Amino acid sequence: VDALPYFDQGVREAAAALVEEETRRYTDIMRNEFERLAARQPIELLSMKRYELPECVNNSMAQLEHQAVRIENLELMSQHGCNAWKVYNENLVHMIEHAQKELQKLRKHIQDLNWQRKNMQLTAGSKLREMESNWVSLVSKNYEIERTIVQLENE
Amino acid sequence: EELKKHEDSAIPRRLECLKEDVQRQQEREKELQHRYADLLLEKETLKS
Amino acid sequence: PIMLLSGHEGEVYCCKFHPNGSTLASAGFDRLILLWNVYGDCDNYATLKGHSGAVMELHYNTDGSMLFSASTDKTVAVWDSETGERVKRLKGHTSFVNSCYPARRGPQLVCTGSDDGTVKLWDIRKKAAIQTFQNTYQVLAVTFNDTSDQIISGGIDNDIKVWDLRQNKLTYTMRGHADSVTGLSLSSEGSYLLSNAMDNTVRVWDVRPFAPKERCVKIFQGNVHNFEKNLLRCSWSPDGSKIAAGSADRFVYVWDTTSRRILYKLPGHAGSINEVAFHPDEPIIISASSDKRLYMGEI
Amino acid sequence: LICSISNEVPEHPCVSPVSNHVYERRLIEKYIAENGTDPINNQPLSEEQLIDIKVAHPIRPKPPSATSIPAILKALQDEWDAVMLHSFTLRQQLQTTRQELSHALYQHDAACRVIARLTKEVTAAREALAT
Amino acid sequence: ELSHALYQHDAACRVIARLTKEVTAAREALATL
Repeated sequence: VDALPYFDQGVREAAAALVEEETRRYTDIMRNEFERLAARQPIELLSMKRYELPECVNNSMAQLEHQAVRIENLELMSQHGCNAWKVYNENLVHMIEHAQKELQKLRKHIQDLNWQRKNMQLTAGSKLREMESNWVSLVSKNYEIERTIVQLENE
Repeated sequence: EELKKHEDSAIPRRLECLKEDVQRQQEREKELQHRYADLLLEKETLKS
Repeated sequence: PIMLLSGHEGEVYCCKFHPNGSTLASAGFDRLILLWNVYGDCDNYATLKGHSGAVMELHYNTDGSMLFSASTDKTVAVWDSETGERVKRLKGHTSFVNSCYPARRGPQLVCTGSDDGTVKLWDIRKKAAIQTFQNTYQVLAVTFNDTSDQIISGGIDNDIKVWDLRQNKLTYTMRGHADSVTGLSLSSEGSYLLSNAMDNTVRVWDVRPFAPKERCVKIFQGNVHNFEKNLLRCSWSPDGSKIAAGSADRFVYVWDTTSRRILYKLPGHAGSINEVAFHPDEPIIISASSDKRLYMGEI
Repeated sequence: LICSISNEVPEHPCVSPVSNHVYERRLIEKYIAENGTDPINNQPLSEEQLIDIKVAHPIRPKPPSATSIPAILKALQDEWDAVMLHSFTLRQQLQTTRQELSHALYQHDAACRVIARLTKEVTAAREALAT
Repeated sequence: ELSHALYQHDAACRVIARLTKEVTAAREALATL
């Protein structure tokens, strides 16, 4: 479990191979049916609205009413014009800045957690250095004791 | 977050093992200088 | 808090804790020994009396049951912390007995350094002397070795001396201090011993069955002397972590065993600090200074 | 500002009182009938428990080339293309996450065995220096 | 789960790198002694 990130400043390819060798050892309704069939077959369902070409007496009369609706649909747009567009453009700037404020709030608390970890790493890494240096000293002391004890035995 | 939970769990585990490793030798240095106190003592007896 | 204590009429030379860490003893020129409670408001309950000369060194036993106190008037005294009353007046010293040390965890036995030219060994029960190693001259500080079988002493000739209680000869003489040594204190390791000397340098030594034959280990800078030549005393921390020293510079010097760095030169005093006391339990510091009062610093 | 089910920008947003989260009414109404509980927190929730919210309404500028013709043909075609090729590609992403999960847990357990093997190795090598 | 694992994997991987070099130091030390 334990692996010190701050302290370990220093084999990855070697250890990866040894870990690799131990690994060598060890909901929708009808909608989903037609959607998966359309993607598998690679064919989009054809919409016939002969509206564009124009039986053609009807197709002709279709083009007129939609063209009149079109020319009325372009009148109410031009009346306002660019005022209705730039009013929505302002809303999009209020929406954008809110996201980047959260980017900062996350940025600060992310660096703040790492900041607390850093001190812990440096606290213990010293204590481990004390142990190991101390451990080395203890080993040396035991060797010296053994040499001295032997001398006493020799008398 | 979970990496902190994995670290802050095993930060004392990395600590408490090494404390024993210090203490195991620290226990020995007493018995080392116990015997080192002994082997100086009988040395004078052989010197006398 | 700072907690400065007062109620002493002249310099306080010696201040030390109960080895419990319960009660406080301080003493100096005023020829009596004041006691306080370390906790609460640092308040004063008792005052021991009797010593005609200046109380130059007070020393506890290792439980805290009887009190030893070296006086200028040629005498040491052991008293009952139970009562405060004299049990024994160690007389027979032919001059100023400055330093006293009760044997710890051995038979009850005392080594006293004096200005007569002898170190004296005494048993409390016999009213008689045990041994006495007349080297040549004044011995200014004395401490046992944790075997209660060597005795270390420091005087005017700068070569720290140690006698074997059984062969009674100069066992171990160590050298390297440029001027008179003024204080010895062996850490609770039973091994590392601390030496103040007014040549402005403090040293660390180690009495072992086997030592490198030249056991001058660690060296720190900072202590001062002047026209006063007051007696300067040192101590280890309960842990052997920090060395505390005083000096005639009004600065409490707190150093570390590890990095030998200057952890502190603390001001606050008015006159020379003669003795610093470490709490056997806490990070509590008590300064006895020649400004006729004490300080209770918390670190 | 969005719905917490489809990823819409709702036309009639409604908030649930057990878990403060805005959903589009049609999509939250459907969930309660399927299984009567809050989709996010899995807490008991009914249709009467919901609270409709009000806002200044949402406006979409219908494109300049907007007729019955492109809206029937080109726009509606692109919408069912974009629904089809995304969820298929999203099903492809879920399949690899489970495969890359298995390579993660195996390589993890492979490392556990190395540590356990080296924990016996190191301390006994240190012990041998002590001996 | 993928991210927490990969991070903790290479974290646990550094345990081995440390452990291997100490184990190695114990060998030449004892061998030469």
